Amino acid sequence: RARFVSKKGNCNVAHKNIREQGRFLQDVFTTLVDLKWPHTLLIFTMSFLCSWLLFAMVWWLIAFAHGDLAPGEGTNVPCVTSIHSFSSAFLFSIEVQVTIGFGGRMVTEECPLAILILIVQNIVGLMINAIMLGCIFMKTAQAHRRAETLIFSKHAVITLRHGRLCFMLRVGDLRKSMIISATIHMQVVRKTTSPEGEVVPLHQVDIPMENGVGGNGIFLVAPLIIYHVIDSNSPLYDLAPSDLHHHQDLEIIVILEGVVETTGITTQARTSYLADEILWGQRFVPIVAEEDGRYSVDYSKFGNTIKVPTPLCTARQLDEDRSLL
Amino acid sequence: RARFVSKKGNCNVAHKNIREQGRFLQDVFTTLVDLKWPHTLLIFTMSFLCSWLLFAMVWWLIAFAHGDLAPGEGTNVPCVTSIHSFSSAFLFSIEVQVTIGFGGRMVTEECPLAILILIVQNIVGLMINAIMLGCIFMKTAQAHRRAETLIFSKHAVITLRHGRLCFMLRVGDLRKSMIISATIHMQVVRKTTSPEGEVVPLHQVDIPMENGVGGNGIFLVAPLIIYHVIDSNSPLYDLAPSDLHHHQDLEIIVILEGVVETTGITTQARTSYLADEILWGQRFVPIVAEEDGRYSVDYSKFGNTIKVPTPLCTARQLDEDRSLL
Amino acid sequence: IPWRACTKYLSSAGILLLSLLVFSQLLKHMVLVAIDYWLAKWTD
Amino acid sequence: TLECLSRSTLLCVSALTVISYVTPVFLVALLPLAVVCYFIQKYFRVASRDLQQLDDTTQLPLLSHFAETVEGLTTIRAFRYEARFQQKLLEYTDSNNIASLFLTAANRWLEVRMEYIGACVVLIAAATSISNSLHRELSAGLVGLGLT
Amino acid sequence: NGCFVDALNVVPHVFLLFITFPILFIGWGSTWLHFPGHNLRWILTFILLFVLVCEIAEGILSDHLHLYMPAGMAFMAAITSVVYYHNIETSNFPKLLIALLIYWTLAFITKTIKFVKFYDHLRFCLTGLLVILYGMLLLVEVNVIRVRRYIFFKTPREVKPPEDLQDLGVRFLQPFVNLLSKGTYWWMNAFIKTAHKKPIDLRAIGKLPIAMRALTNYQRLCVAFDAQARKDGARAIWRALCHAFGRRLILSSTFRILADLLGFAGPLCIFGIVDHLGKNAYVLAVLLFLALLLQRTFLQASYYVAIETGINLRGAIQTKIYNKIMHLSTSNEMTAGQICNLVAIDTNQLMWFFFLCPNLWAMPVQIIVGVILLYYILGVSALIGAAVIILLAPVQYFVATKLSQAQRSTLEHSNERLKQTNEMLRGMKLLKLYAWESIFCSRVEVTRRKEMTSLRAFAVYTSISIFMNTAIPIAAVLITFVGHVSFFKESDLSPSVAFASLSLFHILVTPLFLLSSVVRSTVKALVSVQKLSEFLSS
Ligand SMILES: COc1ccc(Cl)cc1C(=O)NCCc1ccc(S(=O)(=O)NC(=O)NC2CCCCC2)cc1
Ligand SMILES: Nc1ncnc2c1ncn2[C@@H]1O[C@H](COP(=O)(O)OP(=O)(O)OP(O)(O)=S)[C@@H](O)[C@H]1O
Ligand SMILES: Nc1ncnc2c1ncn2[C@@H]1O[C@H](COP(=O)(O)OP(=O)(O)OP(O)(O)=S)[C@@H](O)[C@H]1O
Repeated sequence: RARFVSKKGNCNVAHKNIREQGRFLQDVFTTLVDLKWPHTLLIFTMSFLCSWLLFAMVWWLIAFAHGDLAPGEGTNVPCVTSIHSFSSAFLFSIEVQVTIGFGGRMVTEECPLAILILIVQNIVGLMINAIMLGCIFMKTAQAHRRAETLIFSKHAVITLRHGRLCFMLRVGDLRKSMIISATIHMQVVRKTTSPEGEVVPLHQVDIPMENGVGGNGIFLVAPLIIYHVIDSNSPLYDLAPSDLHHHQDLEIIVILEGVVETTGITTQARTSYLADEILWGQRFVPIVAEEDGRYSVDYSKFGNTIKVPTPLCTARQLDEDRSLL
Repeated sequence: RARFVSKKGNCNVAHKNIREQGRFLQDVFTTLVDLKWPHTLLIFTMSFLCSWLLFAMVWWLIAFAHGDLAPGEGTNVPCVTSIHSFSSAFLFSIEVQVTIGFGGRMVTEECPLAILILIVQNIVGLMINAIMLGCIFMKTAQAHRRAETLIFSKHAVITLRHGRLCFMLRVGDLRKSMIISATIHMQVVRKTTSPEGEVVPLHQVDIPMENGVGGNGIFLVAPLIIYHVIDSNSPLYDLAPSDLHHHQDLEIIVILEGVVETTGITTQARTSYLADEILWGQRFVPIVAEEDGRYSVDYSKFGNTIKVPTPLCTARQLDEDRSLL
Repeated sequence: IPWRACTKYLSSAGILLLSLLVFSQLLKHMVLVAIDYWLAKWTD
Repeated sequence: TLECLSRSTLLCVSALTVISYVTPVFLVALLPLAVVCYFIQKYFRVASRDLQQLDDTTQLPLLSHFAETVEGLTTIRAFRYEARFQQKLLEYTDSNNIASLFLTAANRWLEVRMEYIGACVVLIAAATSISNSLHRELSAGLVGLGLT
Repeated sequence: NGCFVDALNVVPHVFLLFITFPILFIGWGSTWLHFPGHNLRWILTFILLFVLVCEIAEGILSDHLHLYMPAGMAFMAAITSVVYYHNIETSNFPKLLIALLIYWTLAFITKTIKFVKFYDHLRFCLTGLLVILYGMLLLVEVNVIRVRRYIFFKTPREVKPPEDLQDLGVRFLQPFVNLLSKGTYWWMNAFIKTAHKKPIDLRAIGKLPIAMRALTNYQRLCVAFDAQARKDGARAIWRALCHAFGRRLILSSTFRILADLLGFAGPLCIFGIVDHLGKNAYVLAVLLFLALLLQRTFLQASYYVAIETGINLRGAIQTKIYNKIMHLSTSNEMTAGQICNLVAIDTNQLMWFFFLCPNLWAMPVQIIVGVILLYYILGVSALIGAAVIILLAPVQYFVATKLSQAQRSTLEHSNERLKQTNEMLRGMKLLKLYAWESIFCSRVEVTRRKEMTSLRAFAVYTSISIFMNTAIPIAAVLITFVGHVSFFKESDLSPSVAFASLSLFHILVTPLFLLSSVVRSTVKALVSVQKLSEFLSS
């Protein structure tokens, strides 16, 4: 069946019938500078060579037109001294554009048209150099390779803690760099029909992350199983253990938000758990272990699971039995 | 009548009698660099050409003054060798300023005044180049074209959900890029008179966004109708359904805040709903639909609305009837 | 489909007609090319 | 069909041998392109067979449906169920047409691409014949067979 | 200053080729928006391709790099304009159109300067053709801005790209692709590659566009039938179908005739090449390449358009005769079998006749051009040969008819055999309980021999057909070449004449077979439409 947001974190819902009238502007550069380093280097050298060849062609043309390209001694001074063929013209173009200035071929004060072509060449070169420097620096601020490494266990379990049914699901870090003020927005979607005859195709509702006195955030150093307890007030409290495996369509998504240290940007990780993904009555294997002088975390047992002799019943019927016991 | 903040999100309240004594400083550059790309390119080439022509004029003047401009052989060495007219002077200016250095016309060690004019030319050129590079890079950080695309439905509706009156209003995204930790600050303004004889011209009060156990924020993937239920404690609980359409002056504003992903800046969208804009007793059409293998969202039915046979009465009288039924 | 179905189909015919077909086809095509090959020398 | 396949394959082999004997170097240029055809073969059959059978299937319940309407005609005109049955028949004829349409589209695809290659080969053959068989070989009876 | 004007022409192509590469690399590093004049633009671009090939031929004949560089530059310029219009059709912009318009204007100016400097003194025709094509493309761009919001007032009032072929999952997108792929079927690459791996099914297949359904074709056909019956039959239904399916069929037919012309044209340039070398040939070779590819492309587009018109017609008349099945009376077993044959064989006959309709118009012009062309290459002797090949076409038909007769007889026997089998494969236990099975197998084999006897004559006729197929090509050349040189005028037969005659013989043998099947299909379709009219009007 259809999923809401994929496991990798990307969104699945495809948008249809967007007005699309406003998206008719020139946002050309930034999108090109976001590209991969090889593609971005390719387009940068492409822009540079394009401008260089354009102005080399126009300079060869103007030297041909003035007649200074026609080899002749006397009765004239070439607008650009010592210019002979297209090769020397391209050499002059690259000498004046990238601001090396060899000065073997000299532009003279006889032709103001060469003055104009130089005065536009230099400003366009400076503008393209400025954009191609700002964009590559904005690129070198890419820390996206280090982000999105956060991992959740493939399937989440439910258990019986403190006499109440509880949700257990593993999170964790994958690098030395921490994530500041990471908060959990745990939500559940379902096609719901209101008592007023209204049917919604999908209904997001907040299921709380059960921490201390309050708080929507957590602290991530070691893999910490997020601990929620479904009660009679919780929206998930009504389902059954035998109907979730095959038929029902329930997506439980978690949205872990937090700002990375070095860059300061606020990233997040979204993941879904379907009705066929989640299972019943199990327990994770303890990861942390008292090593020689530290705490050793084994990620091989991260997704491992052991059987637990826990009663299997619906949360509504379990609450009724708690009222009876 | 007068509105508080316009639909587009801009503010309507015009400020009068500002002290304005402090705003007498030179914040010149940043405001020029914020301008449109064509206007900004125009002012950049304008600054460059202005400096170039200024120093070309001063160099022609100094070459004229030393007498080196007077064509003569012997008894002197020109402060700048091979200088003839204003054209070659401007060529020398653009050769030394933008640091190409052709070297056909050579400044000599005979005149220290040319040394001084060069030593100020180069530093002023470097400073103007540095500001005109930093500013264009600060400009290329413009992601404002992608922001503020968030859309709300033109008019909001009220319905009867779970036996209580409720407020329904659509929000939504318009691009692939998400918005992190978007929170809703829903407020209402009204000219209020306290029991102590105090009359306020406008009174902002927080009307809650009804989510799970807590939380002031939401999660935006698909268009999610914000769901609030007015109770006897809510400030909006006292109005009547027949007096809102024409006479009363009630502005209900929503402020949706959130940080975009790629840039990391915290943007927001503010919108108002007047007394004549909001209507009574209706229901939105379900947007999401189970497509081939995904969820299809149709934005044509975004603002569409269907009639619902719901009772029409005031919220105070509705609560009294609930006490009676 | 493998060559086994066609192999059985043609082996039901027998060795008598298999070669009589294949070599005759080869010779017909060789004649059809050789006529034009000789016409090429005919031309000049 | 067996006779036609044999004649076609032997005529093709004969034509390749002719255009090879006419211009030797042209031979070495034609083996690349022919290998291209190999890749065009596989991708074709594994679909051309498939679509084919699909056509057959969309032909079978359609006709049968027709017959069912003819016999129990009085019952269907009595129940006033004519609308739903017309809907079903539009559905069936659409399912037939999509198959019989994709099949002709795929045949056109294979045709056009094989033809583009068959034109590339004559281009290369003529380009080699005009130079090799005239500038150096100076033999005119060759180019005729190759071009034809 | 010829080289000066040549460089002035080289400049704008460089300008466009340099502006395109950043945007092309951004685009290279699912809604199709079409603009007015898209098909016209692609047609004009292909004509530009042809004229640039001609300019390259001129530059080769002249040689001086700077004297033929403009053609090689305009080649890449037109290719990059194609890439630009692809990038604009995939994502619309009001600015890339202006970027193309500027280049069009500059190229027009340069060509005008060339024309003036030539008038003050082969090049003339090519320059004029380029001028005209660039001007028409400029007019197309002006139409686009007049229709778009490029420079027009605030908003463009855009078209809201068509949801007919771009809405909820559809896989067969023929009407909604680039007019080059509408010819070369490039959109099938993805389908066929995915099909190689995953087995196709109706869930993996698309859904038919709104342009071709039961409802659409039924609507057009019933509108034509209404407009024809309000003015009041077999001729009526015929003219109704004709006026209802209209432009598509004649479009296919004219594609077909143009392809036939170019196909008759190929061998003549072969002849010219053969002449030139024995006594201006590279140009003829590249022209042959171009003409081959274009002729075959047009032939294939013709086939497809005809097939699609036929499929439309089948769907239409099928749903129509089903609509008639609702209102018929109960007084009218045999009628049920006749109805289901009216859908299983009569409708297929109608549709296959509509397949072969444009071939019936394009065959006569093909044989006429063939005979007149071969006459001017071989003289009077050609006529004699032109008879022999033509004489195979009626004979073929006769042969075909015999086949049909034989078929009928055979079918009869076959049916009876099946009956004598259906018993044995049902009384299986009864049969084997007393081993009377061999006694019935003897009877079954008795039927089989009669069936075998019919098959001999059928296969004899098949053999005669296959024999004539490759005998008439040999006999034509035999009785023509022997009857030309050693009979009539002893004229020296250059290799060009003989090989052009050979090519034309094959190019004429291929269509000849199809005329017989076309005649049979046409008469059978006429009978089937008379039957459909008799039924549909009871
Ligand atoms: C044998 O070619 C020709 C050569 C020359 C000429 Cl002047 C005409 C034809 C010719 O054939 N006349 C056009 C009409 C026609 C009929 C069949 C074919 S087809 O290619 O054999 N078949 C398909 O495309 N699709 C079939 C169509 C039937 C449903 C199943 C898919 C192609 C075209
Ligand atoms: N040892 C590990 N170290 C780091 N990341 C891991 C490790 N094992 C799994 N992961 C990732 O974190 C997620 C945890 O899921 P698992 O516990 O591995 O269950 P799983 O069924 O084995 O999933 P797999 O290994 O991808 S088939 C997986 O999606 C992995 O991509
Ligand atoms: N299909 C759509 N896609 C994207 N944005 C839309 C779409 N329709 C409307 N919007 C915008 O989001 C807001 C939603 O209001 P609507 O549902 O369109 O009510 P409305 O009375 O039709 O307002 P309009 O269309 O501007 S006259 C509008 O202000 C539009 O600017």
